[PDB]
Amino acid sequence: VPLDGGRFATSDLNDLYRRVINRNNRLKRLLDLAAPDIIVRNEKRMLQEAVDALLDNGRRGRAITGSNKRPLKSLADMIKGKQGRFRQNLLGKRVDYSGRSVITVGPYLRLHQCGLPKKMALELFKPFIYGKLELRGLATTIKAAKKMVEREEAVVWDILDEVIREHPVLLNRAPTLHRLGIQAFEPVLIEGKAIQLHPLVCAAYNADFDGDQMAVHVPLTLEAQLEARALMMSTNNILSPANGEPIIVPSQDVVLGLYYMTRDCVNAKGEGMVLTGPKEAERLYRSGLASLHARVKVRITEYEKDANGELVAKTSLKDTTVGRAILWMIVPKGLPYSIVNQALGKKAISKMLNTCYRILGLKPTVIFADQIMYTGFAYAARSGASVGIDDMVIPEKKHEIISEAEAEVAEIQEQFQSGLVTAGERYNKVIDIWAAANDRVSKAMMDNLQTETVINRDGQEEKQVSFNSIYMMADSGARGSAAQIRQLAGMRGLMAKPDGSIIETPITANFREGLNVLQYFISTHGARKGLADTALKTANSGYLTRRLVDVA
Amino acid sequence: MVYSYTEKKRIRKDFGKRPQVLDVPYLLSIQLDSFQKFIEQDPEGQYGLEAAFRSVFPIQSYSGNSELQYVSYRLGEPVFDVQECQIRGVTYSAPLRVKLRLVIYEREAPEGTVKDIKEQEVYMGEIPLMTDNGTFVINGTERVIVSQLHRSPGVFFDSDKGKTHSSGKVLYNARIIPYRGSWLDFEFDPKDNLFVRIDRRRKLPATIILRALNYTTEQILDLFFEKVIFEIRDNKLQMELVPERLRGETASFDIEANGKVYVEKGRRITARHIRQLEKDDVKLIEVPVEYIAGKVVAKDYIDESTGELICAANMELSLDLLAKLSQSGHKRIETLFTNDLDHGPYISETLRVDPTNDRLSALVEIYRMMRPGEPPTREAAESLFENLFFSEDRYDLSAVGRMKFNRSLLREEIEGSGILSKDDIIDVMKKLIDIRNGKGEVDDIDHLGNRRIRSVGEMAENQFRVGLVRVERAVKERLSLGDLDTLMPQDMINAKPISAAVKEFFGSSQLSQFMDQNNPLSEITHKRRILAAGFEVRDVHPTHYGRVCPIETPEGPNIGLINSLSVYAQTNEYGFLETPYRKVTDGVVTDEIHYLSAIEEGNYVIAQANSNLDEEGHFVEDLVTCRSKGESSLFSRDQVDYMDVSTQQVVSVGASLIPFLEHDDANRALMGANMQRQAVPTLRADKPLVGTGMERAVAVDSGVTAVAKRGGVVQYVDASRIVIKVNEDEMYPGEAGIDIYNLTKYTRSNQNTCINQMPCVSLGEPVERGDVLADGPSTDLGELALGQNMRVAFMPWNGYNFEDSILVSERVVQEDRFTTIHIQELACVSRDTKLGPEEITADIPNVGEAALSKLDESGIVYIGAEVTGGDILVGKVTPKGETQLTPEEKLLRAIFGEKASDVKDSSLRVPNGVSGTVIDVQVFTRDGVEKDKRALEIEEMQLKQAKKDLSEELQILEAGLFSRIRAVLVAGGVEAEKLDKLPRDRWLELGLTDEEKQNQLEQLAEQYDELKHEFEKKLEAKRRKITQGDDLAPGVLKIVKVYLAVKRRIQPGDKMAGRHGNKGVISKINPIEDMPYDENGTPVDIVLNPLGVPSRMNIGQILETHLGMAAKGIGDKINAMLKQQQEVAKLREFIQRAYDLGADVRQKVDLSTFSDEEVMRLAENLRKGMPIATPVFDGAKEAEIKELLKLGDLPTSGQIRLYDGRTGEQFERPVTVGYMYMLKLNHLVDDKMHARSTGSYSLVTQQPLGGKAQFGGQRFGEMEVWALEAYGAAYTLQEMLTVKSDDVNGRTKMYKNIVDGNHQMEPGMPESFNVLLKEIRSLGINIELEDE
Amino acid sequence: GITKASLATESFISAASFQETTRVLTEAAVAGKRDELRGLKENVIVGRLI
Amino acid sequence: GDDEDSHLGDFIEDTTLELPLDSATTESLRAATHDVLAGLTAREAKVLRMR
Ligand SMILES: CO[C@H]1/C=C/O[C@@]2(C)Oc3c(C)c(O)c4c(O)c(c(/C=N/N5CCN(C)CC5)c(O)c4c3C2=O)NC(=O)/C(C)=C\C=C\[C@H](C)[C@H](O)[C@@H](C)[C@@H](O)[C@@H](C)[C@H](OC(C)=O)[C@@H]1C
Ligand SMILES: [Mg+2]
Repeated sequence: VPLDGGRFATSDLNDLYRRVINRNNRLKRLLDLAAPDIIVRNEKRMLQEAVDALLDNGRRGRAITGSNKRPLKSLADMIKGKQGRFRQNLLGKRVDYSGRSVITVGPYLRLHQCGLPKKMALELFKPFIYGKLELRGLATTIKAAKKMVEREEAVVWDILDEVIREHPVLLNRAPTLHRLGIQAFEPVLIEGKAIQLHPLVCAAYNADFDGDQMAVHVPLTLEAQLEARALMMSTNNILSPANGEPIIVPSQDVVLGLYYMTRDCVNAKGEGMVLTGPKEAERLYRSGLASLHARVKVRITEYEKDANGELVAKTSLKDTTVGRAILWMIVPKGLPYSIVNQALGKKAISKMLNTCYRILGLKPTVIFADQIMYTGFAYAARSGASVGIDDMVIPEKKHEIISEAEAEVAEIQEQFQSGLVTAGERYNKVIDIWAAANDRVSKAMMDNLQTETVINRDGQEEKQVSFNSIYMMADSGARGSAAQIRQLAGMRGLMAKPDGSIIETPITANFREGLNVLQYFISTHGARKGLADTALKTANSGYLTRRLVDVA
Repeated sequence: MVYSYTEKKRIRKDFGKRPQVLDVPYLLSIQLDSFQKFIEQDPEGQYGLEAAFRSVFPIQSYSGNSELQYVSYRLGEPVFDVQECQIRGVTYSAPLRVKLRLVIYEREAPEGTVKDIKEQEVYMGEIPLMTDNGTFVINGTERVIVSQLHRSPGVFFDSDKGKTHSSGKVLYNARIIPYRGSWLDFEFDPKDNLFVRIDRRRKLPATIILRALNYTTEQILDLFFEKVIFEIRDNKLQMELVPERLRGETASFDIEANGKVYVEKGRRITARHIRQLEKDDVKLIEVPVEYIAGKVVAKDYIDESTGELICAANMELSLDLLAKLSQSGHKRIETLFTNDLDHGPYISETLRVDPTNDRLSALVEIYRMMRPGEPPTREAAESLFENLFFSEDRYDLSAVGRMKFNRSLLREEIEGSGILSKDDIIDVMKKLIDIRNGKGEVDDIDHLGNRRIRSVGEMAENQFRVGLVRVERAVKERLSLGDLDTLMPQDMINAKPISAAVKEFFGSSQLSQFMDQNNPLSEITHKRRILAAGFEVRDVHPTHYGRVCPIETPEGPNIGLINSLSVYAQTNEYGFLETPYRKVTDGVVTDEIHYLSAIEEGNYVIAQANSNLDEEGHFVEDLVTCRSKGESSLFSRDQVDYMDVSTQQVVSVGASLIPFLEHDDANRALMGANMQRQAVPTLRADKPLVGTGMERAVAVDSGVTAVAKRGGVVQYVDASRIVIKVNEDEMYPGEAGIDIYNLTKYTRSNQNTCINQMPCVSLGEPVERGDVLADGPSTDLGELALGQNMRVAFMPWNGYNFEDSILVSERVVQEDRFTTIHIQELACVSRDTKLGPEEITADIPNVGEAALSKLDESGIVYIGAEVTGGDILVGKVTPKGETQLTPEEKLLRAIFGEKASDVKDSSLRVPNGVSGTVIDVQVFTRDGVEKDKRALEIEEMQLKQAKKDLSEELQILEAGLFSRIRAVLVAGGVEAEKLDKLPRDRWLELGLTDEEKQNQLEQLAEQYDELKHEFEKKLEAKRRKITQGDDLAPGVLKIVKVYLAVKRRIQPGDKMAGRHGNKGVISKINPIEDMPYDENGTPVDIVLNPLGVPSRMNIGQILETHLGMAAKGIGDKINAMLKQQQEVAKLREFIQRAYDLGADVRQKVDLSTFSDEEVMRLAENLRKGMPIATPVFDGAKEAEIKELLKLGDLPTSGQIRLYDGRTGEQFERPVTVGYMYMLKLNHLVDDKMHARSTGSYSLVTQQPLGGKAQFGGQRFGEMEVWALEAYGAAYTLQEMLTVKSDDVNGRTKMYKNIVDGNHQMEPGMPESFNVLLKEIRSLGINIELEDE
Repeated sequence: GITKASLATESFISAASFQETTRVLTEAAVAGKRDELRGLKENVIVGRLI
Repeated sequence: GDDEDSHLGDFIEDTTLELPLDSATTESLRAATHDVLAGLTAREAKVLRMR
C-alpha cells in the first residue's frame, strides 16, 4: 500500500518471497541449459537457503532485508513474538466504544453510579443516539441525526438522558489485578472533562486521585447490559473474593468523620441530660445547644431479629453520647445498638458493615454504606479537623534520652579501646543501645501525645485520650500509624548504608525539627531503596499472577 | 554589590545564618564549556577538532609515498542564524573549511617531492552550533544533549565473590578498558589458574599472551616468582636461606647451620626463631635431598656431556631427577619460591595448562581464538596481535586512560603512550596476583573516581573522528593510483561521508533529545543532567556528596540511572567531578577555594557545612561533625584539613528550590523536585512568596530572561524592544553606542506553551550591568516564579478533597491567575498524487458562505480571526476522478441538480473541541511554483516589516553616535547653540586642535560609515532570504502552517502540586459563597485535605504554609499604612523592624537607600506580600517564624477560626490557614481525555486506529480479559474481542442493529485469528476446522 | 511446580499462546492433534463464548 | 518508537474499507428512495427506476 509523499511500503515477506522465486526459476532454467553439477548444486543450496529464510529466519544465516541492516521478519516471526502470539497476549487488540480521562471525586454519587463527562458520553453512544433520534421522529434520517449531534442541537441532550438512564458503563484502571479492577456503574451526565468516581470504590481499584486516569467501555449487546448489571455492577460486588471482608470499607475522611462523631470528652455542653430519641438529639446539636460528644442517656429503639425470621423490638435508656445518638438514625432495623455505642474506629466501622451484610442481606447494606459515606464526609467537615505545626508534640525528655543513650555508646567505646570487648561485639552493642533508645523515645512521645488532654468536670482534673489532631488521624484508623508518627515527633530510626549494614549513629532529629546535611544524606538510601524495591517488586508480583492464571 | 537597581525594587527577607563564602556559578557551565573546548583553535593535541585531526593525520597512500597532511581549519559564517534556522527547519550549522597540503614523494626516494599542491580550504560538512543558551537546533527544534556518565578508561580490579560456584573462595579479576580498541580481561578460577580472554571471547590460559609477546617459559617463572637457591657444595645439597622465608611455615627437618640448631623438626617458625636467624646472619644451612621433591625447577637444565635435556623449566623435581642432574656436574639448582599463603604458586600451575609453546604457537592459538574456524597464518597472527593493543590506530587509552592506568599501578608518569606495552601487561598481572596474595585491595565500580563525565564536546569529537577514519580509507585508495598533478585535495575528500557521521549523532541518538521547555527550571535542570544493571549502580554512593544530587532522580523504571548535577559541581580538568571546598590551615578556616576530585577528596578530613566558628574563624566547639574516609564521625578541633563551602552544595538546582527541605521526607522531596519541572507558565507571572534565594539565580542563568549587557540609563522602553544608553566608563571609544535588546514575543515552545518577555523597567531609570531588563515567562522582577501562591485551608470539605483532590474557589478562575496560554502549530500540505496536484484554492465543494467567510480570497484564514472546533483554517482540495456512484446517489443528484466535482476536500480544519485565535500564518512554496495571492502578500509584509526593524536599528544607532560627536566637539572648541543649528549630516567636516579628540572624531567617522554600509548589506541579505523559495520534501508542492493561541484556564481534572510533593486533581470549582471565611470575611482560595500530610511525611508544606501566612501579614500591614498614606518615616521604621527579626541573621539592610524615591517604590512592591528567603538547610526555624507572626498581628498557632459560607456557623477546632506556593503541572484534563465511537481501522489487521486525531479506542488487555473471566460475563468478553474490534463483518452488522433498536451480535470470527490460520497455512501445515 | 504444571494442556492453541510458538506447532502437527477447544485460553483466541 | 512491538505497518490505516457510520446510511437511503418511489404513480416509479 502507498504512503504519503508517494513512497511505498511493503512487508518483508515480499523481499523474502521474491528471492525464493528467482532462485527457483533460475534452477528451472539451469536444468534446461544442462549446467555442470557444481553449479546446479550451488543453486539448489541457494534455493534451500532462501526457503529456510522465508519460513523462519535466524536458524541459519539470518538473511538481511534489502538496503536495511535489520534482518527481515519471516513467517515464523509473524506468529511468534513475546510472548507466543501477539493477538491475545498483552496486547491484545484495541476496542471501539471506549474512552478515558483524568478522574476526580464526586462525593455526591450513590455507590451504584458515576460521573461521566458530557462530551465523552456523546461520542460514546453516537449509534444509540442516532437510532433513538429517528425512532421518536426528531430526525428525518440517520444523516440528519448526525448533523444534529454534530451541530450539538439543544434537543439532543434529553435524548441522551434516555439512552443513558438504565445503561451501565464499564470503568477500568491501569493495573488490573483482581476482578474488581473493572466495575459497572450507571452513568450520570456531568459538565466538565473529568470522570467522577464514588469514594467507596476507590479502595478496590487502588486508585488514588493524584492524577490516575481511568478507561470507559460501553456494553453494547443486551446480554452485556445484563451481565454488567447482574455481575460486574458495583453493588453486586461489595466483598473481596480473596476474603469475605467488605472491600467497600470507608477509607479515610469518612472514618475520620465517624470517629469524631462517636467519641466523648469529659465535660461538654448538654452533659447529663436525657432525650426522647435521636430526632431531638440532632435538634439539640444542630441548634447549638449540645456538643457533638457529651455523655447522655437517651431512649433508643433497637431491633433484634432473633425470633424466627422475625424482627423483635426492644427499647431502653442507653448511656451514650450525642454523636452516637445522632448516628443511630442510619443503622437499619435488626442491628443492636451495641455496634454504634463504641468509639467507631476504622477497624470497628468495617465489622459494622460486615455484620449488616450477614444479617439483613445485600440491599439494606448498600443503602447503609451510602449513608455512612455521606455522613462521614459531612460531619468530618463540620469538625474542622486540621493539622498544624504545633500539633506535633515532642517529648520534653527527648534531649535527655539522647544524652543517656549517648553515654552508653561512649561506655562501650571505652571498653573497646581497652580491649575488654571485640570490635564486632562493640558494633552490635552500640547498635542495640541506640535501638532501645528509639523505643524509649517512641513510647515516651506516645504517652504524652495520646493522653495529654487534661480537662475539668465539676472537680479539679481528669485526663482522657487526646483530641489533638494528628492523634485522631492515627487513632481512628483514617491515616497514619505509630511508625510514621514516630518519625514526625520522636527521633526517626537508624538508617542503613547501601551494603545492607546499619549505621551506628542514628538520625537523632525528626521532621518537626530540622535535619542537618549528613542526616538527610543518610536518609536518601532508605528512600532510594524503598522506591526501587517497590517499583521492581510491583512488576514481579504481576509475573506471579501470570504463572498462576496459566496453571489454573 | 551592596544591592542593585532591581534589588531596590524588591528585596527578599532572608532568614538563615551561615554566610555564603561562594556564590552560585553559571548553572549552564558544563554544556557551554564542553562545546567551547570542542570547537576552538588550540595549537596542540588538547581535545578539540585540532586533536581529532592530529590523530589520523598525516594520511599517506599505500607504499606510494603520496602523503596528504593537514594545515588548519576555520568555521564559515552560518548559512542561517538561530531564529531563521528554526522557521525553515534546517539545522543551525557552520561550514568547516580545512586547508590541506598534498605532497608526493619521488618514487625510489631519498624523500623529496615532485610537486605539492596546496588546496585552499576544502569544505567538509556543516557541523551544528550551540546556542548562547546551550541548545542545538537539529531540524527546526531546540534540542539538548545530556551529559553521560560511564566507566573511566583504565584498569579495574574486581572480586566476583559469592555467586560463583557457591564454594566461596572468592575470585580476583582485572579488566583493562581502553578508550578505543579491544578489551583485555584477566581472571582466576577455582583452581587458582590465571586465565585471559580478549573482549568477552573464549577463556584462555593467561600465559598464552606472554608467549605472543616473545617471552619463553624461563622468563615467565623468573618474572612472577622468586628464586630459592640450592647449592651442591662438597656433597649432598646445601641451600641459600633468606631468614624471612621461614615465616608462615613449619620446619620440615632440622634447621641448623653454623654448628647451632636454630629450629627443630615440628616446631613452627615464629617471630622469635626468625629474629635469631636474621640477627645471627645465617646464609647457608644443610637440607635433605628429599625436600626438592615438590620444588619446581626454575630454568632449563641440560647434561653438559650428552647435550640432552635433563629437565625442562617449570618441572617438579624428584629424588631420581636430582641424581640424573648431579653426576653431570651441576652445583646449583634454581627452584620456585612457593607459599600457599604469602606468595602464591599460581603462574606455575598456569603454565601446566598452557597448550602452546613458542611465540608462533601462541600467535596461532590466539588468532584462532578471535577468528576461529579459519586456518591460521604466521603473518596473519602477527598482524592481528600487533593491531589489537600495540597499534596506534586500532587502540588508544588517550590521556585519562593512561593516567588512571599508571595511577592505579602506582607509577610516576601521569601521561604516556596511548597503546599497551609488554611492561604494561606484565605489571597488570603482577597487581592481580598481589591482591590474591592479600596485599592490596580491589576497586569498586560505583566510586566516582572510576566514573568519568562526557558531554556534547567530547561526544561530537568521537563522531567526527569516526567520519575521518571512513574517509581515510578512501583517500589512500585514490592516492594509490593517482596521476601526478591533475587531482588535488578536493577530488579525494568528499563531504557526505564525514558530514553523515556527525549528522547521524545529533539527529537521532539516545543522548540527543528535545529540550524539555515548559518551564525555565525544566530547561536548566535538563541541561544539567547525567546518564549511566542491578541495584548497585542505581543506589546512592558515599562519593556522590557534592557531585551528584541524592534526591533528584526520576522515580520509575530507571531510578538512580539519571540523577542530576549538583549546584557547585564542576568537571575536573581530566574529566572527573570535583567540588568546592575551604582550606583549613592550622586552626583558621581560610576562604581560599580548592577543587578536589573524587579520588583527591578521599584522604583529607573535611568539616561540615553546618558548623560553628567565629571571629578569626576558629572552630567554636572542641569537636565538630566531619567526614573523613567514606564515613562520618566526630573529629577533634584541630585535625580537619578542609571544610564544606556551602550548606546547599549537596543538592541540585531542583532540590535547592524547595523551602524547608530539611523538614520533608526524601520520597516526597524527590517527587517534588520531579514535579516542579512540569509547572506550566502562567498568564500573570507572580512570584514565590516563600523561597530559597536560588530563584533569582535560576531565572538569570537560564536565558529565558534578558540581562543587561552594559549599565546605563534607559533611553527607550517599548513592549517590543529596549534601548539602553551606555555609561561612558563602560563604553568603548569607537562607534559610541547604545545597547538595543530585541525582546522575544508570543511564540510556540516545544511543549506548546507560551514564551513571552515583558519589560520590567520604566522610562529613564538607572540600570546597572547585570540587572534584569525584562522578565521571561514565569519570572517576576528577576526571580523565578513557577506558579502563584494562594490562600489555602486544611480541612476535609464534604469529601471533595478526598484523596489528594483539590477543591478550588471560583475566585481563582475569575482572577484568571491560573489561566494558561497554549500555542499549537497546525500544518496543511498540498502534495502531488498520480491523479493530480492538490490545490490550496478557496473553492471547496459543499460548504456554505458562513464556512468560507473566515477565509480570504486565497483560502487561508485571516490573521487574528478567532476560531473554534470545525472551522476551516486552510482550504485544500485533492483530485479524485471518476467517483463511480450508485443508482440511488445518482437519482439524488438528479433531483437536486448538483454537479459532483472531480476534486475531493482535504482542507485543514480545527481539531474537535479546541478553540483559539489565529496568531500567524506561514506559506512555504516549492521553488518554481507560482506563489499565490496571500503568499505574495505575506512576502511583501515580511519585506516591509524587515525594513522597519533594520531602519529602527540605523535610526537609534545613528542618533546614539551623533550624540557622542556633539559631546566630543564641545571639548576643545565648545559652541553650544551654534552646533545644533546646521544640518547634522554636515558635522563630519569640523576638525579639532591637535589632541586625541581629533583622532576620536576619526574613530567615530570610520564606524559611522561602516554602520551605513553594514545596514545596507544586512537589508539585502534579509530580502533574499524572504523571496528565496524554501526547499521542501519530495512530492510536496506547498505547505501552510497555521499558529493558534488557545487560552485555557482551569477545570476539574488538572494536576496541581506544591513544592513538597503533594499532588492533586481539582475536583469541584466552588462558588465564593460556599468558601470557608474568617471573622474578617475574606474567603479562602483552596481547601486541602489534611489526611495527606501525616501519611506522606512532608512537614515543610505545613511550614511553607505558616511562614507564608506570616509573610502575607507583613504585606497586608504595609497595604494598610500605604492606604493610610502615613509618611516615609513610619513605613521606613516598620520595614527595618521586619528585616532584623530579633537576632543573628545575615540579611543586613537600609538607611543607605534613598529615603524618598527608592523607599516608597519598595513598599509598593511589598504590599502584595513580603518575600522571604528560607535557605535550603540554613532555613528559618519555628521561633523565627512565630516572631514574624507576632509582627504580623497573626496568632502563633497558625490556626484561626473559619466559618462555612453555607450555614455561616463556626467550625469546631481551629484550622491551619496560610499561603502555599502552588504549581499547575501540564497534565491538563483536556488533553488526556479521549473518547471514540467508530473510528478508522488498521489495514494489515482490522483494528481501531486513530488517523484523524480522533483517538483509537482504549486498549483492552490480557489482565482485563481475566477480569471478565472472573466475573461470569461471557458476552461482554466476546463482544469485547470480536464485534467491538477484530471482526470486520461483525462490526457493521452490529452498528446497523444499534440504530435499528435491536441489541444483538452476529459475532463471526475475529480477523486476527483468521490471519493466523493463513499464516500457519502459508507454511507446510494443513489446519482445518472440523465437524459442525 | 506451577510453571511446570502449566506446560501440559491438551489444547495446543492455548499452548501456542504462552509457550514458545514454534515448538508447540510442530510437535502437534506431526501427531495430527485435534484441538477441541473446551478451555478458556483457546476459546478466547478463536473468539467465541467462554 | 518506544522500541515497542509497534511497527510502521501497524499504523497504516485501511482506506479501501467503508466506515459503518456510512454503510448504515446507504441501507437507509435505499429504504428512503424506495419509500418515495411508492408515492408516485406506477409509471413514474417505473420510468424513474428505469432511467
Ligand atoms: C531522545 O530521547 C528520548 C528517548 C531516548 O531513549 C531512551 C532509551 O534513552 C533515554 C535517555 C538517554 C534519557 O536521558 C531518558 C530520560 O532522561 C528520561 C526518560 C523518561 N521520559 N519520560 C517519558 C515521558 N513521560 C510522560 C515522563 C517520563 C527516558 O525515557 C529516557 C531515555 C530513553 O528511554 N526522563 C528524564 O530525564 C526526566 C525524569 C525528565 C525528562 C525531560 C523531558 C520529559 C524529556 O527531555 C523530553 C522532552 C524528551 O527529551 C524526551 C521525549 C526524549 O525524546 C525526544 C525525542 O526528545 C526521550 C528521552
Ligand atoms: Mg499516580
